[PDB]
Parts: sequence; C-alpha cells; structure tokens
Amino acid sequence: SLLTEVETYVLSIVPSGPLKAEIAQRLEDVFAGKNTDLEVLMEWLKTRPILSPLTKGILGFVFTLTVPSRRFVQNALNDPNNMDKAVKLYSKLKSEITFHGAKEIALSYSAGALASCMGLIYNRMGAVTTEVAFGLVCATCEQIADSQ
Repeated sequence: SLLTEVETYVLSIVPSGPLKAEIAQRLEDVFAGKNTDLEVLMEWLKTRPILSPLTKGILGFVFTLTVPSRRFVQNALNDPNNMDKAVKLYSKLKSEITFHGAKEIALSYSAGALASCMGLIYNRMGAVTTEVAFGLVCATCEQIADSQ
C-alpha cells in the first residue's frame, strides 16, 4: 500500500502541464504490472521535452526498481561537498531494511545530498533493498518540492 506514497511524491516535482498527464498514466501502468520491456520507458523519458535532467533521473530511478529484470540518469544524479554527506548516509541505509525507517533518516539531510545519494545507489541496485530506495526517493522528492 506504500506504492501510492511514491506516486504522489513524484507527481510533485514534475512541472504542471500536458506532461504531468502523460507521466501519470505511464506510472499507473507499471504500478499495475503490465509493462516488462524496461528499455522502452527509459527511452521514452530521455526524449521527453519538458523534463528536467533531475526529473528524468528520479523517474528513471523509480521505473528501474519496479520492472522485473544508463548514463543519462547517472549524470543527472551525479556539486560541492554534498557528496560527502551522501557517502555516509549511503553506509547507513545499508543497515535499514524498511521504507519508513530510511525515509525518516533521509528527510533529515539536505536536498543536495539526497539527490546525489541516489546516484550512489544506482551503481549498485542490489546493495540496498527496494523499500529503502523508495524511502530515499520519497525523502528526496519532498525536500526539493518544499522550496516554495
């Protein structure tokens, strides 16, 4: 029942318009379990015109964690010392297993460290569990959508 907490949070950073409409459907399709060919929605993201590199990074991060079994996302997630806090946070998320446990800790750090922390996990999608990674996405999305 936590999959909806990722949905609404991701739909908070995407700029309003005819793009939040397209992304909305593509999300609630893989969140129902029909799409399998991972490298289709990946390409679909990369070519979309009103998406910031950061949004393409988070969306690409979420899609990968779903689908059963890229450089344009790594270069979006990863510029001063925010990497320094990310490395230590990354070493902590290994300890945590549940979604809410990591989200509680990740929400306590800067928005810069979180987005870069996601870059660390993308290199190893097996180092940490999925529930935690969602918690990182949820904490990341909220803090960057908390500026205004």
